[PDB]
Amino acid sequence: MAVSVTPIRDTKWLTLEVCREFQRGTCSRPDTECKFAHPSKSCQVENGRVIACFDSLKGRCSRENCKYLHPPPHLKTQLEINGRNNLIQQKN
Ligand SMILES: [Zn+2]
Ligand SMILES: [Zn+2]
Repeated sequence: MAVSVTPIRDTKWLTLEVCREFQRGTCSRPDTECKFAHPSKSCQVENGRVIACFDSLKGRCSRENCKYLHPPPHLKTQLEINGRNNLIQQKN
């Protein structure tokens, strides 16, 4: 479906890294101010990274156990600019 029914074939700009100090509960900033992402409980992680909620960014999310990182003000600036670096080109 990646090239015929669903164009959301990847998350290259949304797959934000996790905070290293938060992995041992020794970080010094909240999720709203840190340099990396801070998963809650239901948030799914892969290879030391977490996917930001595309549904929350596009205006579709309504979950209570969302597996994706709702983007904080300190990282929305990074996600905007990461998205702008790829949204400028498409073929399918
Ligand atoms: Zn942190
Ligand atoms: Zn969400």
